Amino acid sequence: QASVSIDAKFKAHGKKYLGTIGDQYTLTKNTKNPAIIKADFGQLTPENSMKWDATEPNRGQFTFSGSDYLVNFAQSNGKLIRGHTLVWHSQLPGWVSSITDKNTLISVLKNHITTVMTRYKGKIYAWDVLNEIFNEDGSLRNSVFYNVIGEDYVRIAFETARSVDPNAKLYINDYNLDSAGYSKVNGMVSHVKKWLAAGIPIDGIGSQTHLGAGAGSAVAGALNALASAGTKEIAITELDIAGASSTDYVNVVNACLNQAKCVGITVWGVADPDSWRSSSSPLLFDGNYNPKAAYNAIANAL
Ligand code: NA
Ligand code: NA
Ligand code: NA
Ligand code: NA
Ligand code: NA
Ligand code: NA
Repeated sequence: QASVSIDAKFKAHGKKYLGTIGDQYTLTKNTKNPAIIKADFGQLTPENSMKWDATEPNRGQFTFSGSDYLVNFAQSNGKLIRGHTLVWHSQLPGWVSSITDKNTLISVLKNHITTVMTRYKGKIYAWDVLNEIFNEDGSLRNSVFYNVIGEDYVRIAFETARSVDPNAKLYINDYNLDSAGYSKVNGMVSHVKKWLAAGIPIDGIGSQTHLGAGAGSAVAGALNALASAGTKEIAITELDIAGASSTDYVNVVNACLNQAKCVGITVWGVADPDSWRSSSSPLLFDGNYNPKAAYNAIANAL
C-alpha cells in the first residue's frame, strides 16, 4: 500500500472515485494486493466474475459464488462497485449465441439482466449494461443480440435494468473512444443522442481507455466529445497504458479532472503481473506490488 492514496486525492477534487479491479484470486494471492486495494483505491469492478459465462453458464441456471465474493469484499471495505457486464458478445455461453428466435432471445436477455441485478440490488453504483456494441466505424456490431433482436435490444436492456434497480447508474461501455473525431466516438455520440431522445434510460458512457504509449493527451478531447452525447455522466472504466509513463497517466487523470461529467477512473488491474496486458507493464504497481513512477506522478498532480 502506498502511503498516499490517489483515490483520496481524486475525491478531494469532487470526483467519486479512482478505483481498480479484483476477484477472488487477485484478492487472495498475496498480502500486498488486497492491502493496496483497501488503502489506495475507492472502487472495484469484478474482472470476470459477473460476466455472462461466469453467472449463467446454462439457460436459467446461475452461479454466483465468485461475484458474491467480489461484491462482499467491496461492500465490507467501503468500496463502490461497478457491475460488469450484462450484455456482451464476448465471454457469452454458446447456449445464448445459438438462439435464433427474437422473442426467445428477449426473454433470455431480460431474465439474465433481472436475475443478476436483483441479487445485488442497491449495492451497485453503476452497471455496464451494454458492452462493446459498436464497430470501429461507428456502426452497430452484428452480435447475436443485434442480429436476432435488432436495435431494439438497446432499449430493452436499459429499460429492464432501470426497472430492476433504479438506484444504479446505467452505462454503455466501449473501447477506442480515445480521441475526438474518431469514427467510433462519433458513432457513440450520435446513437446515444438518438436513444436518449427516444426515452431510453442511459445514465452514462464508459470509455475503457486501453492505451498505447503516448496516447494519454488525446483523452481530454475524447471525453469532451463524449460529453455531447447528453448523458448525465461519463467515466474512464478500464484504464491501462503500455509503458505506464508518468506523462501518459497524468494526462489521462487530468482529462477526467477537467471534465464535469467524468465521475471517476477505474484502472484495469493493480500490479503489472496481474495485467491482461502484462507484457506491456501498463499498470501503477510493479511486479513487487510497489508503486511505480506513474502512481507518484498522479499523487503529486492532485
Ligand atoms: Na466481471
Ligand atoms: Na459468478
Ligand atoms: Na451486442
Ligand atoms: Na437504474
Ligand atoms: Na454525455
Ligand atoms: Na470507472
